[PDB]
Amino acid sequence: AQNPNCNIMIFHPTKEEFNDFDKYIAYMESQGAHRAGLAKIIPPKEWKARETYDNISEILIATPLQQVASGRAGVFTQYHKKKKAMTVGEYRHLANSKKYQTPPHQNFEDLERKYWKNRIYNSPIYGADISGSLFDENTKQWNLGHLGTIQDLLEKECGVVIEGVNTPYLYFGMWKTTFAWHTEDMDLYSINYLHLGEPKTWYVVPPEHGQRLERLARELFPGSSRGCGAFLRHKVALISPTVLKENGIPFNRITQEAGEFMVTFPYGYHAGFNHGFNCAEAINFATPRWIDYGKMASQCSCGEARVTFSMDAFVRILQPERYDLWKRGQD
Ligand SMILES: O=C(O)CNC(=O)C(=O)O
Ligand SMILES: [Mg+2]
Ligand code: NI
Ligand SMILES: [Zn+2]
Repeated sequence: AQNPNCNIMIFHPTKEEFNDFDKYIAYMESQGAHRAGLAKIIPPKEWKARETYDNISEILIATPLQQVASGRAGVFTQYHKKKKAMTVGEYRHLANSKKYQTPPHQNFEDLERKYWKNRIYNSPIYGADISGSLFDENTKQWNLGHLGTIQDLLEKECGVVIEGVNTPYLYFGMWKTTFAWHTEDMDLYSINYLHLGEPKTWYVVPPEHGQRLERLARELFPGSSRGCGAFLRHKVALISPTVLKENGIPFNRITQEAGEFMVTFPYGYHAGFNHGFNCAEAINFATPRWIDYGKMASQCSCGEARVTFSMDAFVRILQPERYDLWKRGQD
C-alpha cells in the first residue's frame, strides 16, 4: 500500500504532465497521495495562471464576513457577521491596516504559534465564496474554470443526466481568517490555487481516520452535536493541533504559498488560516473514485448547512433514502 503513514505528498509535474488533469490526479492517487486527505502540486516553471494581478482591485466583495470566535483558544466556534460591501482594493487596504495586519514573526512556525494563541481575541474579515475566476481564458492547463463538471462525471459513471452547474469561487483573506474543520459537500474533492499574497496553513485528517475527528468533535462541541448529527457541515468548529495531539487524532499540516495548488481528497477533513492578505480560487471536482464517497456522505438536515442548487441532484441520485429529510432541511 502506497503512503501508509498518510503523509502529505508534494508533486512537481512537468509541463507535459500538466496537460491532462484527470490523468495527473489518478497518478497522484497511484502514489498514495489521497491517503493524507491533502496534496500540494507545484506547477511547472513555464506555467502561469494569468499575466499579472495588477488590475483586480475593482472586484466587489458584496458580503464580507467578520469571523467572530467563542470558546477557548484551542477549541472554539466562529460565526460570520455580514459587513457592508467593499472592493478588493478597499479590502486589501483594510487587511494591511494596523488593526488587521500580520504581526512581526520569525518564520511560519512562530506565526502558527501566534495564530493559535491569539486568534480568538480578534475578528478578522474574510471575503469568501465569491463566484468567479482569476484564470486567464488562455491558460489551458489546470484552469479551475475549465474543469470537467461533476454533473458530467456522474453522467459518465452512472448514466444519469442531471441539472446543475459547477463554477469556481474566489477567497480574499487576511491575517487570522479561518476555515473551520470540514469535508467538502458530498465528500467531493476540492482544488485550491493561491493566486497571490501571503500563505495559507492547512491541517488535514487522513480520510481513513475521519470518524476519529468526528468523535472528538462531538465530545468538544456537545450542544452542537445534539442539535445535528453532522454538525461539522456547518463549517464553524475549530480544534487546534495541540488539542488534536492531546486526543490522539492523526493529522498533518502544511503551508501553501502563492503559485501553488492544493487538492483535498474525498472525506479528508481540513481546516486552516491565512497569514495575511491573499487571494485563492477553489472549486469542487469528482473522479470515478469519488462516487462511493458521495453515496456514503453524511448530511446535515437541521437546516443550518444550506448549500448550492447543484447538491440537490447529487443527494437525489446517490442518496435517495436521505433525499426527503435532507430537502426538508434545505426548505
Ligand atoms: O481557502 C479557504 O478558505 C477554504 N478552502 C477550502 O476549504 C478548499 O479549497 O477546500
Ligand atoms: Mg478589478
Ligand atoms: Ni474545503
Ligand atoms: Zn445541521
